[PDB]
Amino acid sequence: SLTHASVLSAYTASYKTTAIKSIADNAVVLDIGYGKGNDGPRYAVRPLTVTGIDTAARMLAIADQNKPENVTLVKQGFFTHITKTSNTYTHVIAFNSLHYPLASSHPDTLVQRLPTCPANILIPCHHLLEGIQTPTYSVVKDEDMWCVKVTKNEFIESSYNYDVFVKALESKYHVTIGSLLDCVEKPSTRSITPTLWTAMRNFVNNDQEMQRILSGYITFNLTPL
Ligand SMILES: Nc1ncnc2c1ncn2[C@@H]1O[C@H](CSCC[C@H](N)C(=O)O)[C@@H](O)[C@H]1O
Repeated sequence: SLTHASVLSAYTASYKTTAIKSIADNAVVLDIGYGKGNDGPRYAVRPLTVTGIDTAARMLAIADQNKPENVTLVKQGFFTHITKTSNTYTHVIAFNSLHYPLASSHPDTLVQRLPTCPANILIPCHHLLEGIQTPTYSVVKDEDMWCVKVTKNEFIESSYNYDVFVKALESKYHVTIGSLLDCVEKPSTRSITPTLWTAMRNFVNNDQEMQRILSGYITFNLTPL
């Protein structure tokens, strides 16, 4: 229950819990890469109007099976969505998704095309995760591709220019940068009891490899200039 992957999953849920609670009441939210809808229950209990987008139709089909009434699912990738939509967004959420379009675009193009509104971004910084090798979490660079193994699952990802992305964000927003290591809030996830969360935070405080994993998942709290 205290594997590196389980603790990473809980800390990710902690950040998502705090970020979604922090959105201004009644915001019109764009969630980039909504996927299978893990954040559905967090949006469901808030006064928010949410549009969840994704490039993969199969992922959105799963999200539809239990989607809240305040979430609308659109099968469009970020760049195509921002062009076509009539919506005016007042908050942008992007949890572990932006590194995909950043790998195929100039980071200033992605940043300039984001709606000019507050945002929360969680993104792996591959250069800070490289070489971490634990039984349930590993990141290796194979030629030009990143192989991120999380338990018995492997994500193959392309490189993106993290350094250019951070400078692009600073040109458009007041940026507050952090990482998952900064999280203290218990995830909304009912399966993570207060006793389990206490044990996970105690493990993080005592294990440098776990700290390195959480430190490589960068958080950005953005307010437009
Ligand atoms: N260009 C793009 N625009 C929108 N979504 C994209 C994208 N490239 C990849 N994605 C999607 O981004 C998702 C990342 S997985 C994370 C899903 C969800 N945000 C969560 O935190 O649980 C995947 O579903 C993937 O299909």
